[PDB]
Amino acid sequence: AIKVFVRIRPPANLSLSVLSSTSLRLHSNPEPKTFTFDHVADVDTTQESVFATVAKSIVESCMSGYNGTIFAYGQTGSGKTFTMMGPSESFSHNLRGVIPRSFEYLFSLIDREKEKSFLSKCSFIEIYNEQIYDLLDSASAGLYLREHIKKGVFVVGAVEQVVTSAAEAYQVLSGGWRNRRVASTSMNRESSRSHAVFTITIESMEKCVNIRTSLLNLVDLAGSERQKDTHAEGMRLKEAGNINRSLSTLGQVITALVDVGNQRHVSYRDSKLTFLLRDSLGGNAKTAIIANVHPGSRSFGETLSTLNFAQRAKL
Amino acid sequence: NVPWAEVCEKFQAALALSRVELHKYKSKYSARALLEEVKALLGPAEGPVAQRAVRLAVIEFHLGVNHIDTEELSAGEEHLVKCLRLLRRYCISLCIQAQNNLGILWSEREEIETAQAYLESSEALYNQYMKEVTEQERSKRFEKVYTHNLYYLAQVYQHLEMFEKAAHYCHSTLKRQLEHEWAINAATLSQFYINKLCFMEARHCLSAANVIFGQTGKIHQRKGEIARCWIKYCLTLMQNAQLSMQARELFLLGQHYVFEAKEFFQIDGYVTDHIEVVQDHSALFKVLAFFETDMERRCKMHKRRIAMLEPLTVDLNPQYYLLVNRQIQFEIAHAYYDMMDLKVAIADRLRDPDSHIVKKINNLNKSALKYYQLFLDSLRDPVLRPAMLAKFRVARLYGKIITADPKKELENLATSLEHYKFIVDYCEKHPEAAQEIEVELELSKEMVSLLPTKMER
Ligand SMILES: Nc1ncnc2c1ncn2[C@@H]1O[C@H](COP(=O)(O)OP(=O)(O)O)[C@@H](O)[C@H]1O
Ligand SMILES: [Mg+2]
Repeated sequence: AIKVFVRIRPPANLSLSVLSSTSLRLHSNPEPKTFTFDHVADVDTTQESVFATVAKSIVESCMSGYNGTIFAYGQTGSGKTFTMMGPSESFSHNLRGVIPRSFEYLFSLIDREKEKSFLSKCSFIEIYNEQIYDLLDSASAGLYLREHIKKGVFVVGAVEQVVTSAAEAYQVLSGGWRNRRVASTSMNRESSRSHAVFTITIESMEKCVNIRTSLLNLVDLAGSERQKDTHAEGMRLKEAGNINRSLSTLGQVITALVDVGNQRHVSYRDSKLTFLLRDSLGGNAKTAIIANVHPGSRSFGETLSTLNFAQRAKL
Repeated sequence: NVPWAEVCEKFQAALALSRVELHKYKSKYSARALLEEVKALLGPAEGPVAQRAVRLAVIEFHLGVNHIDTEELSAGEEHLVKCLRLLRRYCISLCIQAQNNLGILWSEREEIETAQAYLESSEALYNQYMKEVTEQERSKRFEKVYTHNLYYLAQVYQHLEMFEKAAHYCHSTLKRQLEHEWAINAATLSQFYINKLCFMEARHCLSAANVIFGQTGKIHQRKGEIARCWIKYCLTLMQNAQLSMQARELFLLGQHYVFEAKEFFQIDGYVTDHIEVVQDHSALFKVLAFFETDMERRCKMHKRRIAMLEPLTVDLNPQYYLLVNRQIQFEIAHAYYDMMDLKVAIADRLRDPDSHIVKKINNLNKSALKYYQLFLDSLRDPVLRPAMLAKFRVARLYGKIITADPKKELENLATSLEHYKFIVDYCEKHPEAAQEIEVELELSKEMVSLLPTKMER
């Protein structure tokens, strides 16, 4: 079943009251409405508490070989960048993110588990203007996704690196995040616009053979802006004074979504982002969901749409 | 009041910045600031001059695009409904621009009842415009806003269910676009026709897509699009086989189309397109049961199809491959089922106990039970109704096909009996055919408890 684990960034007109960690009460303007979830993290919970309980439990269960689907996600100002990347590089334990904590915990599991062998696969990708970019090489740009016959879906142009320890992982992750700082100076104007995906895939040999795989995603999708995120039970309305060629292409593909029938073959020509995610949602693994969120005062209607998206994840 | 040169330079500055701020940290904030600076510049604080009326209409349109830049259209909604109220009090194009902004504002209201009511009044205004009371004789911009509000009424049609209405009107939009990348729109129209049962305008839009790709117009994603055109060609043939089952020239055009399909399929990769290949090839090689000898030839041909599928898909193996190959071995199991029926037919009508014949048919039988054992490994012995159909099929395979020494039949019927017991205490739900295998298991338990005590000694 789906285990929704959910982190809330401290908002400090929140209009939210929290009775327990499972359930939130959301006062709304027409009428207040209560929303229950499996696990909702609050202001008072720490980074280490979420890491320990949520991340340590799920990473342990991931070590068995199921791809528990850990991902950061959110709108603009969601709190993703502080908790995973950290605000700046200025070794500071609480200010550095949960990602090197996951590195040191995974390599602690690796060396205490280590009786080809346990193999690390890490990759950073960022998607701007529907184009794949790798931060390792500036030339690496517009590389194309392919799902291989390995069952390993990957970017054709990308080259992974093996990592022996969490310190080298911190060096590579700080180099990639420093390339994100340099990239913030570059054509990547906003983290809202890009789709930055850091994935960790961990391989294991049984004993020498059979391969066990876990996936740890750090996704930085569209933010709070209102142009994208292909399907919505709110605004399924493409809104724009543009050329009806392209508007009508999207109108065609949503008309194909009308032309399903009354056995959904999940769409792969929709977006490459959601294909690189369709390996996860509806994958054959445990449905463990670490998700970051943030409720927002300002876009209260769109954060109601995200809470309804959390119920859509629940169903 | 603002004179002509001043309102023209205000128009030029407003449209210039509002259309240069979209090509490409806070440029759109300053763009909104300069548009509200123009809103301060208008001075908000026949009969008279109607140029002031068309000016207030077009600057209320600019107020609407300012508010959709803010996405805080509420005061803009009130000012725009006041403007369209005073325009409804009174015409060539002010009504149609007010109708575009009216549909936009009630679309951004995001409530389906009032938006659909205002959009039916929009349809009233559209046919009142189409009663027939510059760029090219006051027709070109009218044509592009005709595309605009026709696509937005298609949007409000798909917001409701309205399948035939949105399909007919999207046909109208693509035909109005074809008055002066469209093969996928014809593909979705024909896909709607696949979801329906009429198939003449389906063929007409196949020919339309073919002639607009032959006349695309040139001073790409087309490979997968024409691949899906092959897919809907063989789906039209599948619908013909459906209406003929539940002539020769249809099979000939299907064979030519699937060969050209095969070519343009293996040209463009790929991963999932080969799943579509084995899907529609197994469909057209399964439903075309019309002869005897050529029936055996096309059975050997689809065995060749799965045989060229096999030896690189065994190396493939995702868990996704376990799912899709569970469906593929389900199809191959049905193929072995009616090939078992063909085997008992050719055993009735020809001398079966020749050595190579019985060797070949027990080879196919052991391959069928091997793939059934692979379906057993699909369940982790160390959504479920096809598994009940497969339980029926493995029970019939455990019952009938054994021509060896009669010692495995009793344990095979015992395994199917305990599987039937496992289903009737695991689901407590009605099957579709397993009452026949229930009484068949009763009679076979009786006869293999009786007869081997008389024939095995
Ligand atoms: N849990 C938290 N506690 C305190 N401040 C936070 C927390 N999460 C985020 N912030 C702050 O909020 C701001 C926006 O967070 P950020 O992670 O950049 O959101 P996003 O990644 O969605 O843009 C940052 O300045 C960050 O320091
Ligand atoms: Mg961020």
